[PDB]
Amino acid sequence: VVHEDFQVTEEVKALTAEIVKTIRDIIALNPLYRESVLQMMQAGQRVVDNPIYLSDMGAALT
Amino acid sequence: HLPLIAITRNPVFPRFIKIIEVKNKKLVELL
Repeated sequence: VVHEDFQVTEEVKALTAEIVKTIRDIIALNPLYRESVLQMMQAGQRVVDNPIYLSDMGAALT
Repeated sequence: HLPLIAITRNPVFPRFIKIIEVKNKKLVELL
């Protein structure tokens, strides 16, 4: 399980904002599931230990 | 003379309304 990443985790997390905004747009314009889960796991809460899992979950909705 | 609240990653900007939801229940005793 390879998880290589760059030391400067300053601007790499910026794309996460765009990804979550895209997910929000999809769910709002294309409601497939309940929106409570998105509220449960909020990026600002910092409880996202593995961003890869969150990205997979977001893509899993695709 | 009160204990410190658990922010739990809930920034509160000046003159801005915010919602804080801490998973803990002990704070309910303080409330």
